[PDB]
Amino acid sequence: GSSGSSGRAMKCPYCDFYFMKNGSDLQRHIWAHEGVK
Ligand SMILES: [Zn+2]
Repeated sequence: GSSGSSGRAMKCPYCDFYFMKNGSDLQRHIWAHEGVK
């Protein structure tokens, strides 16, 4: 890790997908993992 630590986004609980720190826009991606419309 030579570079400088910066930008620590959140990691999806289902898959290894990163999204905005905290936002209701992510949850959507979650419900999708299950089978929501
Ligand atoms: Zn995911």
